Amino acid sequence: DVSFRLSGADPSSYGMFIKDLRNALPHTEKVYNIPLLLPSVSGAGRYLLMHLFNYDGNTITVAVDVTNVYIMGYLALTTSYFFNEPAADLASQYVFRSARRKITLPYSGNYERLQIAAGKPREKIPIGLPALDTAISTLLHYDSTAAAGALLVLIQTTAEAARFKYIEQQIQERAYRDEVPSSATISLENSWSGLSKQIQLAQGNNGVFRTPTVLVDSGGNRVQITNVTSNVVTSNIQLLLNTKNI
Ligand SMILES: *[C@@H]1O[C@H](CO)[C@@H](O[C@@H]2O[C@H](CO)[C@@H](O)[C@H](O)[C@H]2NC(C)=O)[C@H](O)[C@H]1NC(C)=O
Ligand SMILES: O[C@@H]1[C@H](O)[C@H](O)CO[C@H]1O
Repeated sequence: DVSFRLSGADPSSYGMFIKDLRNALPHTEKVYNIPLLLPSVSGAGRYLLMHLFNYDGNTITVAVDVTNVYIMGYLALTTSYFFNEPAADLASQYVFRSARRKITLPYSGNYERLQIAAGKPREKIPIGLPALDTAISTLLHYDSTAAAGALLVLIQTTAEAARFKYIEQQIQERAYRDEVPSSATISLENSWSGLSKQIQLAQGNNGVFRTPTVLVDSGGNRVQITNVTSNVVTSNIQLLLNTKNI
């Protein structure tokens, strides 16, 4: 399992958490020195448990599928909650089975359905360590509309930061003051599967993407990533989605 406490959190302890989260994900190979997540894991071992504690010390446990870093559901006190999607229903066969009751959220876990549920795109929802403390708190008691925005904060501040060093840094910059994600952050999130695929296709193709990936950079400008020598590949991405899952 991995854990993160908001009480006394700072950029250093958040970075220790994101490092523990990356290191908990199994891999057998690296591709261009980036860990390649597994095609598949059977049974309970598919799910990592992330114990998150709000500033008051209240806790939820979040289940994350280790092949794709997708959050499947969470336990808060004696109730489990899962997204309304078959991968999550599958996860509910393995994790939090000792919950006294199980609620299926009224949406799946993808960004488009979550933003519809929340009533706002994630361009407009501040993220940071304080937003994550709020998100944990929100999830402690069921409210499906509030939970969709809490989950948009939770996914970005845990999974997306694990995938991209730039997003980990953005959150560290927001340790004591939330701010909406930069356009670059949103771009990276939206590009993780595409980048993961092109980095794998570049093995076999002399380091060159079969298809260029368009990203927004730190200055707000749209740029084309065409091969492994790009800073996004050498310095930023930390985990690749296996092409078997794309
Ligand atoms: C591989 O990617 C690099 C970019 O990371 C390409 O070089 C850049 O692209 C043009 C010049 O052709 C300029 O806009 C950039 O400033 C270049 N940057 C650097 C650091 O060289 C390069 O052309 C690509 N190579 C292949 C074979 O696609
Ligand atoms: O399917 C994707 C994954 O859950 C991502 O990590 C967050 O949002 C969804 O669109």
